[PDB]
Amino acid sequence: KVFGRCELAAAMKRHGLDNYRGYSLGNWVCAAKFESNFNTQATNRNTDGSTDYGILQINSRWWCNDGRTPGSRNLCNIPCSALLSSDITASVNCAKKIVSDGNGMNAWVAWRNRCKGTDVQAWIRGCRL
Ligand SMILES: [Cl-]
Ligand code: NA
Repeated sequence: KVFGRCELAAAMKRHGLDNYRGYSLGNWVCAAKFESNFNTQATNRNTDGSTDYGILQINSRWWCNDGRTPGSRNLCNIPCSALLSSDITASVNCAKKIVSDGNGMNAWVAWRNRCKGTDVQAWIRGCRL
């Protein structure tokens, strides 16, 4: 599923992400834009052989099992394929565990490089929430 901008904001708000650990809704939408282009089915392979999955590009070396990343952990306790569904529930819950582990949204390289310190509120302008 390829979300619209305001559609994804409303879905994110409903699942508890607005202001979660101090990050306003605009930050999560901006990170989803540059991680996956709003596409739940996006996958990308890293140099160490681990893979990134879904709307927020979650990594198989720490967070999910895909059966092909040796020695990795399954900290969110799911198969990585569940992160690709059109229902964003599993991606949201795992993301909540990630942003809580000490380093906040800095865990997402594209947030750090393209969203941090910008006007992230613009990402929800015009939306009915
Ligand atoms: Cl923080
Ligand atoms: Na894993």
